[PDB]
Amino acid sequence: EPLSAAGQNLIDTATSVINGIPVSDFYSVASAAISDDGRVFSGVNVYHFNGGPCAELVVLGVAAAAGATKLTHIVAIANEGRGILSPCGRCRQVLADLHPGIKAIVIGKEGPKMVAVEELLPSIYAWDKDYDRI
Amino acid sequence: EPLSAAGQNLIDTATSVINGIPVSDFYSVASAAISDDGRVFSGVNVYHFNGGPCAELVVLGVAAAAGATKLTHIVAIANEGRGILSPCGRCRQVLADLHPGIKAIVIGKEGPKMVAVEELLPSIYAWDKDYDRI
Amino acid sequence: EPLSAAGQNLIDTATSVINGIPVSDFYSVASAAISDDGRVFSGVNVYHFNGGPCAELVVLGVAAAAGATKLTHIVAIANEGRGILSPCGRCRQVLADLHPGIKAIVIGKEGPKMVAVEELLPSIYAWD
Amino acid sequence: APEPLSAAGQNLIDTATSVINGIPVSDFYSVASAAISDDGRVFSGVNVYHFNGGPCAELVVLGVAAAAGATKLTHIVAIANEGRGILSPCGRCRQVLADLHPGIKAIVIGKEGPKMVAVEELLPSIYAWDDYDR
Ligand SMILES: [Cl-]
Ligand SMILES: [Zn+2]
Ligand SMILES: [Zn+2]
Ligand SMILES: [Zn+2]
Ligand SMILES: [Zn+2]
Repeated sequence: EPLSAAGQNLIDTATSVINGIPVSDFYSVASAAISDDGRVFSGVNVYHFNGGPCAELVVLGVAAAAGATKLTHIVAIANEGRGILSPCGRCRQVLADLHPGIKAIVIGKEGPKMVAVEELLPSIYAWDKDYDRI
Repeated sequence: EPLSAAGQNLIDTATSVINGIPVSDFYSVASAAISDDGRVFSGVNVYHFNGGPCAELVVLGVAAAAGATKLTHIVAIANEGRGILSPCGRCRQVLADLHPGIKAIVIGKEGPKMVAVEELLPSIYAWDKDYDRI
Repeated sequence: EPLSAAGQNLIDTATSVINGIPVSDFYSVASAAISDDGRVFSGVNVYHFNGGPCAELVVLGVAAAAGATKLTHIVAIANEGRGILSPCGRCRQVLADLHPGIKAIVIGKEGPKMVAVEELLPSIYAWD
Repeated sequence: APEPLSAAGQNLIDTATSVINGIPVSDFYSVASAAISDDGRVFSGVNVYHFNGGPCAELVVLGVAAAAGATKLTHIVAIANEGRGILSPCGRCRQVLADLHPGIKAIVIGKEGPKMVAVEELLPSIYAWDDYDR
């Protein structure tokens, strides 16, 4: 699926966010997501060896705090003009479990594409969220 | 150290945030922190078995996105009208490593107290942040 | 890739592990991996809200402790006869970053198949 | 009060030391851990450094112990590579240990030799993970 105007806006928002702060090894990626009501949420990562969140997960916390229950699209943007970063595996899993069908923006052959997170986890592990077990 | 006026405001802010969203197993705690220039940032947790961030780590990402490099105080508040939660061990580590000397607000004998995160990790492990190693 | 004799031996090992221990509130999956020296390492998950490791990550730590530099295959077997579990997304990332080309054993149409971890992360994010 | 290092404690230091010394110096695998169960078996492992929260050595040990059917761990230590010696558990490890192995004693440095400290004492104003439905 090709990048929409809304997707380009997410790229632009996340780029503005990461470029708005000093270059840091700890806070090096911004993410923005849009809700089904059209609100945009953004954040930056927190790098730490105990599993500090990616930018996408910070965005999930910001959206939750705003009561935006349904997120439809999300992108991650690297610092220093480095562009789109695909979601890492952890981000894919958390997004598939908590926001099924959310589309992540990634680099593609003819231009950026918008890919449902489940397609980013072929042969998926689907957490049964009703239980505190794997 | 007894709770300060700014500390009470962080409690009030986090309380307002968590009680402003539907009760959820997954988005169940809010956090608020203040910067050295008086800016207050908030967020909610994202529970997930792959290590979804606590509310405190969402706040760190929000604060970083705003360019607030120095955070001085932080609190976490439970849902359903329910009050202060001390930081978990992971939050203590991340806070100690990334925001040295930040005070966490916790329950105390005469009222809430504000404790330097390092005092919440006796016999501390200090990450040498210059390296991708423990 | 169809399941190999080595992959079946790995499934036997992981199944033996999870079926050999009691029920717990904190674990539910065993994993086993193969090294390019023919070594096999196993472990069970550690469930915790701060990101306790999956079984596969425990296995990586056991491999590392043994000085085992290259792992070629891995599988995760759930308790209660639930069978093979595909790696979760975090496991895929760690495996791709630390053990490029490792094959995860997953369930496909004709039974278990073995799939390079990179194929389990289309449009991959590579840690620099 | 902290207990002085026991013979079993020293055997864990020796185990972790032999483990970490027996492998190539690496930034990804830089710490070994060893723990002893009530049934007297010793379990060991090395950390897996990764930005998605790859486990510390202690967490690997918990998985090793569980796979072996050893449900009760009483003492644990972490030994760093390059003769760097005892590392105290990080904040995440303290939380996981307290929640999963209450009363386990961590071996940490002391002014008069190493001491063995109940992990709850390493988390003043402790956060306890509480849910019967899940
Ligand atoms: Cl984690
Ligand atoms: Zn990520
Ligand atoms: Zn926490
Ligand atoms: Zn996993
Ligand atoms: Zn640790």
